[PDB]
Amino acid sequence: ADFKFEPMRSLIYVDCVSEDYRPKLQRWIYKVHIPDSISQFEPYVTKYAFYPSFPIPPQGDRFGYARMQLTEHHWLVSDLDPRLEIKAIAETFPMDVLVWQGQIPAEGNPFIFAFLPMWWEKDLKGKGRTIEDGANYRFNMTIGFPEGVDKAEGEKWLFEKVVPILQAAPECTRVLASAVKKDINGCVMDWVLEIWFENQSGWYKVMVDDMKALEKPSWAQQDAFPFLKPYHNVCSAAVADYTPSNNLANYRGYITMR
Amino acid sequence: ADFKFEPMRSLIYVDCVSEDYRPKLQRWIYKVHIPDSISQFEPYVTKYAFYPSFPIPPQGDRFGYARMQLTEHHWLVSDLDPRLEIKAIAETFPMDVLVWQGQIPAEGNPFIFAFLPMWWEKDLKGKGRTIEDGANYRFNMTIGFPEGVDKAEGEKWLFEKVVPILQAAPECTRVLASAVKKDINGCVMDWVLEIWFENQSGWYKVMVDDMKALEKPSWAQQDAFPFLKPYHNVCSAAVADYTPSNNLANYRGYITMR
Amino acid sequence: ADFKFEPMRSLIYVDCVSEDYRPKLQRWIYKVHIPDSISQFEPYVTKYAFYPSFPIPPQGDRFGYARMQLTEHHWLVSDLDPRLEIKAIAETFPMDVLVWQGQIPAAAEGNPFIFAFLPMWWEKDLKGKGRTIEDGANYRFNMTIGFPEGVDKAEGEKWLFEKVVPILQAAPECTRVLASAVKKDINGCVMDWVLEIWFENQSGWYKVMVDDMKALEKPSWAQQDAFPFLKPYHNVCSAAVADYTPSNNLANYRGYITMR
Amino acid sequence: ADFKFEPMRSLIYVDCVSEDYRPKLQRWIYKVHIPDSISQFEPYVTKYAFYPSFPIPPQGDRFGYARMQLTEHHWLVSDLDPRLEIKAIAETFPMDVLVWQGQIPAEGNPFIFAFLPMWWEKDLKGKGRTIEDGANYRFNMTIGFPEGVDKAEGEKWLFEKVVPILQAAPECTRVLASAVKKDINGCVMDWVLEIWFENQSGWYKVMVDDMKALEKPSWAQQDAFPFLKPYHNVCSAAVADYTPSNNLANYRGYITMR
Amino acid sequence: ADFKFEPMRSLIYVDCVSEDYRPKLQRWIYKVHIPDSISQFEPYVTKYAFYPSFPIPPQGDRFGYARMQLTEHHWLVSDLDPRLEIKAIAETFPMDVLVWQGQIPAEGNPFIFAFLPMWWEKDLKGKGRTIEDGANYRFNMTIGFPEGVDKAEGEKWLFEKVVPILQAAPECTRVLASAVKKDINGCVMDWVLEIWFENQSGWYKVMVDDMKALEKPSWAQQDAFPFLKPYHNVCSAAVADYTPSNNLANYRGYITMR
Amino acid sequence: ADFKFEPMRSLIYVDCVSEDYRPKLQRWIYKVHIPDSISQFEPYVTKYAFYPSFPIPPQGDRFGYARMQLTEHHWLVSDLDPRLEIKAIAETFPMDVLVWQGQIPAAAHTDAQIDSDGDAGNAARKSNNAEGNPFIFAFLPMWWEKDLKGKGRTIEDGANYRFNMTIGFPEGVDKAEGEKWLFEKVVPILQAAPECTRVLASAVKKDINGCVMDWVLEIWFENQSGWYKVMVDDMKALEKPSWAQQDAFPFLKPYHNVCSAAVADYTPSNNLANYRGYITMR
Ligand SMILES: [Cl-]
Ligand SMILES: [Cl-]
Ligand SMILES: [Cl-]
Ligand SMILES: [Cl-]
Repeated sequence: ADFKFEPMRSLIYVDCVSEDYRPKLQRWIYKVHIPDSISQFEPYVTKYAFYPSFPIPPQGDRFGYARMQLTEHHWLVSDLDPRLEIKAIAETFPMDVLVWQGQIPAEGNPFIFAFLPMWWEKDLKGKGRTIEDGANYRFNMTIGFPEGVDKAEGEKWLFEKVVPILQAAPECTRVLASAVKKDINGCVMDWVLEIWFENQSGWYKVMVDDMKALEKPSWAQQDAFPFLKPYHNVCSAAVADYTPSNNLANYRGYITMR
Repeated sequence: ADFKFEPMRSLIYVDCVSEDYRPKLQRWIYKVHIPDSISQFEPYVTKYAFYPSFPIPPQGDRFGYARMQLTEHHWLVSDLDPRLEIKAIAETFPMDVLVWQGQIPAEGNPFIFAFLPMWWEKDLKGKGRTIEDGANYRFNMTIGFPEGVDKAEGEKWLFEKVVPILQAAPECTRVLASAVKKDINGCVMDWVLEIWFENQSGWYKVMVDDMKALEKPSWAQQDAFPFLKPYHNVCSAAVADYTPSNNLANYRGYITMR
Repeated sequence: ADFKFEPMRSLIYVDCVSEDYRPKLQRWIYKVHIPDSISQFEPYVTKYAFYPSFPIPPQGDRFGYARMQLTEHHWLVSDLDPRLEIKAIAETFPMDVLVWQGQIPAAAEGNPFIFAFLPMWWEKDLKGKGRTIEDGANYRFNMTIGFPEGVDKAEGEKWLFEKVVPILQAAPECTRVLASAVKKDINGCVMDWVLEIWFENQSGWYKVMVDDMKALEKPSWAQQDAFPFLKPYHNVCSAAVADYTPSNNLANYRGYITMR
Repeated sequence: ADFKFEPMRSLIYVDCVSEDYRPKLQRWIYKVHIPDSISQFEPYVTKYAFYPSFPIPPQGDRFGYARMQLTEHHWLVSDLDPRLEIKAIAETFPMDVLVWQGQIPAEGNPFIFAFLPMWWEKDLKGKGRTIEDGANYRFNMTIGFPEGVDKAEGEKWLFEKVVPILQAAPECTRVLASAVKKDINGCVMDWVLEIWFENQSGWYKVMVDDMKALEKPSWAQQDAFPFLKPYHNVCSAAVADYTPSNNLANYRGYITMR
Repeated sequence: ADFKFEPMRSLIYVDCVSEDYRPKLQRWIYKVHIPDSISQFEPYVTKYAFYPSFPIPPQGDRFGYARMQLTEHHWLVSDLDPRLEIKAIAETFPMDVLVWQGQIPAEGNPFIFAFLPMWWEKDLKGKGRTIEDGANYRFNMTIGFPEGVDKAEGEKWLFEKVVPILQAAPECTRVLASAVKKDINGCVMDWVLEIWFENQSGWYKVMVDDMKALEKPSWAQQDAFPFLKPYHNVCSAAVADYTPSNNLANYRGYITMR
Repeated sequence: ADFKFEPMRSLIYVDCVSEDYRPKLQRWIYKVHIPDSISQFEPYVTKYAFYPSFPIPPQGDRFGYARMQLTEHHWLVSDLDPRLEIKAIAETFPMDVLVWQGQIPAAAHTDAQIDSDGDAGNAARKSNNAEGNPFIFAFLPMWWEKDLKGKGRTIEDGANYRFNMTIGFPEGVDKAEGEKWLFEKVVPILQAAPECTRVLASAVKKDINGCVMDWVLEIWFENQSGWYKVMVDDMKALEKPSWAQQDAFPFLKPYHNVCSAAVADYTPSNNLANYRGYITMR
């Protein structure tokens, strides 16, 4: 009978693989997926928000850049408790939605649904920074090390090799990380970081030019950082501090422009 | 002392035993009861809603049909924890509310308030159905087998005898069930089912005529299905898929018509 | 490009001609028609609400009782301006809705869509001036009439206010009587008057609008034998409604959230 | 016939003549008045708000200081058009409210309900100031010259004698004024002004000490500025930039503390 | 004293001239502009909404493609009425914003703020279309014929040459147009059109490829359609059917992501 | 590790030490603090609310009367879990707020952010400057523990003057003796006063943030007059205990060992439901 109390913040990385698919995807998301979602989980989800992605930056393709948005949930219980499988009303969800997001063509790309605890486990740079300090270019990135790579070795590489370069860049204002909760849904990702910049240029200097300094790992799946396969072992997005799509509080139906 | 995380969904079957009582009962509910209620449980109830009952279908008097509404709470802790008995402000509660609901006559019917897990336990027909598939006539029935009936003999009857008639009838779109949490407020009921149709006529056809086929149990409290004493061992409502009285989000005070 | 300030309150009498249709009709209303309607007029309507019907009272059918709802708009401009015909997005409107509402039969006779415009404020207050919401719950009988073809309007008017109303006035069972003339200029609505007449309950409504009204002389223009002497759903429509509705749509709509 | 478009902002100056009345007056205002008011004008009043008064400063009694609030309305039609007299449901108004606000005595104070254009007619000091410039002590004052006093002679006094001193005082950051629309409801007041300060000390220095320099006019009803009979020909309140009681958008019923 | 009822819908084409300015401009718009704006016009503006631009399509540069948003207002009175110039709280508006939007440079582009009646004046293709007919790529374009060009010539060319190509394209689902109200704020534009396609490729086929057919007029400010100077004599944006930024209804302050 | 379920109601006694600070402190509260706060805890706080103070009554000073407001949070986890010390965006929280609330004396440089080693906010709410008054931030269970007078009173029974008071017994005073005193000498006088309509009490959850206070009580009246008649005039009857930090009841050092506010039944500042941004007056 007992359902465990399990506060988590989860992230889904939502791509759009053609600009021709965008109107339709965005339609589905806002006209259909929102009300289905709320209808199901209003009683045990405290927050449901979309953070629309900034335009893909140069070489964003290599970071598995989600060209549509990030979907953020805050959970009081595990969505993967199997007792939750049962829904009186199920979502409306055509095959097409996967085509649009890139999960299948018409291999594709996996669906990345990452669970984290609600507060960051590590604060590595920018402790104490307020909203009055200014507008942020928030690059959220999640990585998963390829098959047969020691998780401790990946971590050592991450925090003793990658992060230090972010700490050295004055153009990087904030670094946060949390370990992915793998027991929840067997997400392949192991880490979620958020790295902040003043703007797109800042982002480029650090994640492309500064990282050229890095040594190509033995397990490297691409040539340059992040050395992980785009959309499979690395997804990301750049977002603003604010989103008007805080959905449990603000959604009033699919109102159309006149 | 700790308070247990006990997420639940509860349902109250709120009758109205005379049309001349309707404006008064209804007034009290929407003008007084909502504010008192929200004031008390806002911090530990995630959803408070009323689902107004469709008008009483033929023979529904035999199923304990709640002529006013279904009342639905979603809890984070148990309302029956004795520490919750203390409140700064008690509900304003005129004794006439009990007359209006048929609790006393000015013999009377018991206050039915069933606790459940937030997710249905059994999914027996229509798995996969979405809102895109059309409007449902949702028939919510709760039952409690009489004193001195084996609960398992009754469980067995319910699911090996009754449910299959529902499964067989093309007029029924959906059958969900969940056992009543009996350890919370000694509710006399043992089960809650929601059984969907397309309309009142289909409900009648399946729940009256198809049910004729059932042999009458030895414990039967009336001659035909549900075989239980209306308002006492069976209550029910038929309701829409949508209610606009989702009270934590949409209550704006008792705004009077002009 | 000059638009008339034209504040008004309109009422639509929505019926549901069979219980089997109600789920489908109610769905459409709250799932489809609200958002389309809001999308269209949000900038020049200040309120937009539905008041569900209490269940149909006895002999309620002879009053053109709307078994679904009153739909109420407050406008700042006339919706029947021809410039307002054009809209980027048009209503999603299945033919079936006309079946559900009774406007056409299904495969015995079709009832018109009644859409009546009024001033925002009641024109005549004929009983119960000063009654507050503290005075108790109201059973609100909202009723619109339109005298049939060939009857002098002034004669009808005088009959309404010198014959019918004084019975409402006499009856202690009736707490309130309000009336307004229908703005007929706007959209040629067949109705001439709208009244709201209040009781404590259905029992009260019946005693007055049925039994007290038996004393009324049958008019020569009468379309049925007893008050209101007008053809149901064609020359009289009505509903009985509560003081409050949770369906104040501009303030309170959150999308079509489904029960679990 | 036509209803004229008439966009106006009204102010009402709500006193509370004793601290033992504050709980009852406030309860009536926020529990009964709001929803009676909203119910009536929701369709033709675009905004309805209360600005609680700041604690009455020294000598504020002499300015006819509202110890409850200012009550602001924005109208699209004149509330005084006779046809607006008729209303389904009447304001619930017990006589005590008059006692609480001092309309009827323990002599009475009149009820001061002044109509204005929605935009200030005169901007006399501090045009250009934004909210970024800091928190304002907003002293809203209405005055009405007494019977017999020539309206123009008074206007000239106000603008050529009184204002100049506000303009000299660097403690005052803003002076706005508008003639009262007398022709709506025969309000006795002639002008409403808002005069801003950093804080109470500032309001004092300027509106008491600096004003001692003015000569006492022949028509004076008291010895010191404002020279007008308190609560009868002069009312005021000091209020903050922001109120949480923007009622048309924020009221969600009389929810009570636990 | 009288104020004309002047219902109208207006549009601002908000560009953003470099991806490095986006965070800052976004922030200001949503953190500062919204609350300043609402404070000011809540009582006489019934709708205030932002529709963020879709990703600039190929050759959008040539259409004065606003890279940030359309800002949409619905007014009950004319903002240009000189009595509305007086405000108590002036908007916080550093000149930096004019740099982000491109009004001022490192040539300045003008600020295009076009007034219109609330309902489209010409329905030219696809009358009858509902939301159910599918998602729309909505291309809003405003054009101003350059100095010296007879205005009727301008119109004659628009509706006799340009629109028939839109009508001929099955890729184009809707054509709407309204004349700009010049008499309000001397906006240099003469027309606004919304032209719908299914997606970017449909938009490209018609607005770029099909238009090659048009004859270059004698006043052309650029070799190909729209034959007008970008951002000066033509602005445009492509937007979705829905926006979450319906600000009078949905703003709950500047909430930051966690 | 797991985060424990910990349903709690908490209160902060927010003072304003001079009227000239009021506009500034209010603006900061309403313009800056709310959004920062909501942003932080929206996913695990079910209710964030401000109950502004009624006017300070005669002799309120002696009860540590909070001249601005009560600040009420309802939590699903403990805000003092060390892991909640990490926040993407920290609170804009200048030192001025502490000057204005009386936590620290006036000085230059106070427009600056509070410099803490950990979080500026969590450490600001632990302020305990010798020359100021401490920051009183008391955690309670969500439901009142003891119901001592007035059980069953509804809102139809009338408007309430709700005097909310927290007290903590002085350094080295025996805690069980304080309790004994409170409930066998103080309460009885409340119970005897027909002018007191309600008495409610809960023990402060000390095991959370080290709050010095031991008790929170709410005591209802009809008005200032009745509040005074009972909390001042009736209370003269108490004997002065050996640990007394002032001559008269509550015998406790104001703003240090006693804090209080009187508030209404309703607030419009129920922040999770009602806040639409700092919308300014025209
Ligand atoms: Cl029987
Ligand atoms: Cl007949
Ligand atoms: Cl060119
Ligand atoms: Cl002392």
